[PDB]
Amino acid sequence: GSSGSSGKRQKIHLGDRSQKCSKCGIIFIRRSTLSRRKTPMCEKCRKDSCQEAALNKDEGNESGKKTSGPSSG
Ligand SMILES: [Zn+2]
Repeated sequence: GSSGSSGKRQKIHLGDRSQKCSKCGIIFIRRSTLSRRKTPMCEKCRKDSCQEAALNKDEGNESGKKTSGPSSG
């Protein structure tokens, strides 16, 4: 550990995409998502979609978002 040449390796990009949530009001990065609600919700809130009615959670089903090409083999 020692002071060397001025910091060169810099990979800092702009930060606009960042959107302010409406439910909680946290700062997050809006990413590709299937338009469902007409409001800026952060990943955190999104999870609380309030859909899971039954106490159960998952009995052998891994919810996967649309991906390039179907799933076959
Ligand atoms: Zn939120």
